[PDB]
Amino acid sequence: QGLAGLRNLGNTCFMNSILQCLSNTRELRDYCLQRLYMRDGSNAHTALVEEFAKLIQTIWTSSPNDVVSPSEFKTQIQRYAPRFVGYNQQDAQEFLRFLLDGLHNEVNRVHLPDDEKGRQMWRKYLEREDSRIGDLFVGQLKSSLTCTDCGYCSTVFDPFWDLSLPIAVTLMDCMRLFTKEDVLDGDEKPTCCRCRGRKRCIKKFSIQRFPKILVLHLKRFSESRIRTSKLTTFVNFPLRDLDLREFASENTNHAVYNLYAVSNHSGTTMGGHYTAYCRSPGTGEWHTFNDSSVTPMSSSQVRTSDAYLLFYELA
Amino acid sequence: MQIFVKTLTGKTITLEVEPSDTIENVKAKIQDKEGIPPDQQRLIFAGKQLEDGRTLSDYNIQKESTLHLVLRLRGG
Ligand SMILES: [Zn+2]
Repeated sequence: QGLAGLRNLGNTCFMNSILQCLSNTRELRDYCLQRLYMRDGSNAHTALVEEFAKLIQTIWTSSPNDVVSPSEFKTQIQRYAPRFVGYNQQDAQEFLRFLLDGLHNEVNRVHLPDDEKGRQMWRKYLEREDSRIGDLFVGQLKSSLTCTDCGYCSTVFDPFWDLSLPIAVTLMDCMRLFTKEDVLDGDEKPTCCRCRGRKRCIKKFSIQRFPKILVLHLKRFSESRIRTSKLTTFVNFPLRDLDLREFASENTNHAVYNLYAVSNHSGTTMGGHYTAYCRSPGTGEWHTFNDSSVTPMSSSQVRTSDAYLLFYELA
Repeated sequence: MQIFVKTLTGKTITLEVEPSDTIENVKAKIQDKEGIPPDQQRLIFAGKQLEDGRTLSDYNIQKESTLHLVLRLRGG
């Protein structure tokens, strides 16, 4: 059933919101429930993956309106990320990043055409970082830097486990802003390695490998002389058929995603509340998780201006 | 070597660095450029958040790699 709520241990709604999103990440949940993790590290430590998996196993063997305590779990993520030792308000995406890095580390199994360069860079990355967690989240960006003087296009390939998107509004607009030709001029002029001097260049991202689970993180922040504030712009994201083919490095590479979870924030950059909306893998039905409270909702209520992290699964 | 930062609006800026430069040194350069205090910056690369006290080479950050700058929406 999987509708247990999580106890708020003291400003830990950022943590509970992300844990529900992961609980309803189908392949990640299954990995824990079949305890494939015991089968599978960067150090001697396994307690973070153990408590994370026991938390998921407890949520999925629980009855509605059970409340589960993530206390043991918190003790372990703190050791990876001391930022979380206290009970202060925190950012869900920062939490997600340290949590997945920790899980990953504990079960870590460890002149050419551009195409070929990318494929070789990828292998180099997997030679160092290769886990079931990565399997799910990891993708590869291509970045093309072209000198406007000599026309050389320098290409590099960076792994990613999520994308942090500027807000342009539609989600696609934000992806186009992320992937646009960026003109690097004036104080940002790069050195062209062929010209061997500073030149106006154009830099452009495309997606060389798409991940099985695509986490999109909306940069709801604005820096000004007058104030740092949160952007509460409504960003309209689809429930189904998010089609990212126009962003792919390769023409055909099809990449269509359906939403299954959202972490919501309400407030300013300095404080606020988190909840999650998540689609159950089993039933397809959506529920609102606001700590210990879990209520059904319709997918028509899922898009709101409070969405901050979007969890999509590849179709 | 040069690396890039994709900033809050999606603007990209260019930093000159060495692999042995500390993440704090990088945030100091971002601040010079964008005026965001370093304590407010979070930099993400290959899914890791870069931490003060580490260097670029600990994260295998290569020439022309891009770091992704985000702030925080604190909540709880
Ligand atoms: Zn050139």
